Amino acid sequence: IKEMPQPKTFGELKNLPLLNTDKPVQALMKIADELGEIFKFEAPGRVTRYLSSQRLIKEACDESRFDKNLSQALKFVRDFAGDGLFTSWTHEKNWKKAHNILLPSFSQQAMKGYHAMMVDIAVQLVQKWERLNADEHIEVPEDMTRLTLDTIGLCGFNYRFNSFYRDQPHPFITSMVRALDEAMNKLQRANPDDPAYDENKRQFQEDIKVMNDLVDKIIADRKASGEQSDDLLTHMLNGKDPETGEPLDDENIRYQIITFLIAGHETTSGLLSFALYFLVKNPHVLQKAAEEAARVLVDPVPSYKQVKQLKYVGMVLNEALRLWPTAPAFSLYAKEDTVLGGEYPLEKGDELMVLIPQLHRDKTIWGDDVEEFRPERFENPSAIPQHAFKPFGNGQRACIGQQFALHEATLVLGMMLKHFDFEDHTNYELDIKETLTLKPEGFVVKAKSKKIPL
Ligand code: HEM
Ligand SMILES: O=C(O)[C@H](Cc1ccccc1)NC(=O)[C@@H]1CCCCN1C(=O)CCC1CCCC1
Repeated sequence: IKEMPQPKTFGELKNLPLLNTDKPVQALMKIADELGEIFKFEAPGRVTRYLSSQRLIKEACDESRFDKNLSQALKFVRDFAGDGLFTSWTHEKNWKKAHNILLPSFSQQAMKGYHAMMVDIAVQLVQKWERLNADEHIEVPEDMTRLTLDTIGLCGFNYRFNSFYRDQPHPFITSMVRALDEAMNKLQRANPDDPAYDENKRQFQEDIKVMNDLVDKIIADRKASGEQSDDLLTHMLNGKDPETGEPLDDENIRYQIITFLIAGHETTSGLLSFALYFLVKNPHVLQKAAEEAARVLVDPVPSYKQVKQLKYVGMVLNEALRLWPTAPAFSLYAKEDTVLGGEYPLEKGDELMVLIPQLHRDKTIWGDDVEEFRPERFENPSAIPQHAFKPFGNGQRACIGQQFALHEATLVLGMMLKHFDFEDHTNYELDIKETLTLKPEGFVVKAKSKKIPL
């Protein structure tokens, strides 16, 4: 049994000031590069261990030994996402109840029903870019966020954010973004009770009220109209858990909708932004993906079956998730006393953090060339060792949105590659901004139309 490395300390604050940065994931990645597959991290009243190797993470992903933990970040997000799926413990009644009711709404089969709505938003993006003048550029993560927010709004609850009609966000999104910022900002605070944070606290309660008031209204309005539109809100108002025989209540429905709007704004847009980043930095790869898009997408409007045929586009998206998993960490706790990797003894309740970008850089799995962008790593799914590739987390607490995110992203990237050539006109230097998620800040391109009608 070995003694675990630990990064540099700050007296009574232990390791906490290491999170005093706007790029804490990138900081934890550097520490893992220096210390290796496991390190201890201590704050006043808190210990966790950061895992980076497939060897240890495959053990952490054993659901008989470890369950999902709410990290401090998830506990602060729970002040507005409540006992929605993402911020509930596995043992809370509302977790399994919502999971049973919603799984069918998120299946690959259910994507056939969402396809038309996703095409509506995708075509708005392509039209935007077609309509730019020769001297203008594309603000990539800004546009991808407009698309992914609007898609979840229309598939989630038949609501149009109309993000392509606006520079300034919807009132709901102003409060959601500012609540998410406060939740992440509170991680690093040594003295959170200091009156310097009274205004932050006041503003946070106001933003929770805005989100609650606006979603509660959408739900009340739907119940009144009796309208049976094919969206997540209808499924949640009509669904019954086969286990309990119970439907979700209106409060839990509101938490699910806030949770989906977080995910729709934060995660899929990062994936699309990194994918386009890697393609413009790897023009041989962009040509392979552009050739597939041109060959497969033969109709003005892509069909569900055509999106399923975009294999190489799917490989580009998986290789973007390998290098920059846009939801880059999850947390586990030990169900019982156990020994991790024959070396590290854990007590019941001990917590683990999985650093997904480091897992995805494990040379024992991927080979020496782990920094190269090579979609061919994913030519064959079954060749990927179990628990090597975890951009959607683990087991029964894995992302319910995975099929949705990949269908949207494959559709969008396919249409972008059909309709435009791209130029990295500024020779962009990757700058990764961290919120809940990772995005390439300031990433801009020029698009030259191939002038193919919709
Ligand atoms: C609209 C798109 C998406 C929706 C609606 C969505 C929704 C969710 C929900 C509800 C959960 C909690 C599932 C549960 O525990 O029962 C979850 C977990 C997760 N999602 Fe997503 N998601 C989306 C996109 C993505 C994307 C694109 C990624 C990564 C690139 C991602 C990564 C994850 C991860 C890593 C977890 C596990 C979190 C943990 O263990 O703490 N999600 N998602
Ligand atoms: O939130 C936590 O408990 C710890 C940070 C922490 C460690 C020790 C003391 C206080 C905070 N979080 C993390 O290590 C990670 C990596 C750095 C940024 C914050 N982290 C997060 O998990 C943020 C939650 C996100 C939800 C989807 C993807 C991740």
